[PDB]
Amino acid sequence: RRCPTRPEGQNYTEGIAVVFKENIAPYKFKATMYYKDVTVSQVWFGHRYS
Amino acid sequence: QFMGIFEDRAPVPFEEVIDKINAKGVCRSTAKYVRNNMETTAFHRDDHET
Repeated sequence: RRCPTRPEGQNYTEGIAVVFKENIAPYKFKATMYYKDVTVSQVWFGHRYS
Repeated sequence: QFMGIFEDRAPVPFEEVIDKINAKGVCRSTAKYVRNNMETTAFHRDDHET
């Protein structure tokens, strides 16, 4: 019989790759906060205590 | 009408933890604690210590 031969063989192309995934990490940056804590306290001064 | 409700959390002094709560099962009715760099005393029901 005429039996088959080896397959054609995959034609493989060498190369370099970079694989990118979806970015879920937040964009981070250094900020600076200027503010003023205003604390006003009302005290009742008793005879012995406050 | 309410014109203000100052709600605060004061700690329990050690002499009140070991002598009163763990031993006798009772707690003092007055809170003497340092807050905003001042030692304030709060009496329950505006009455004497109990």
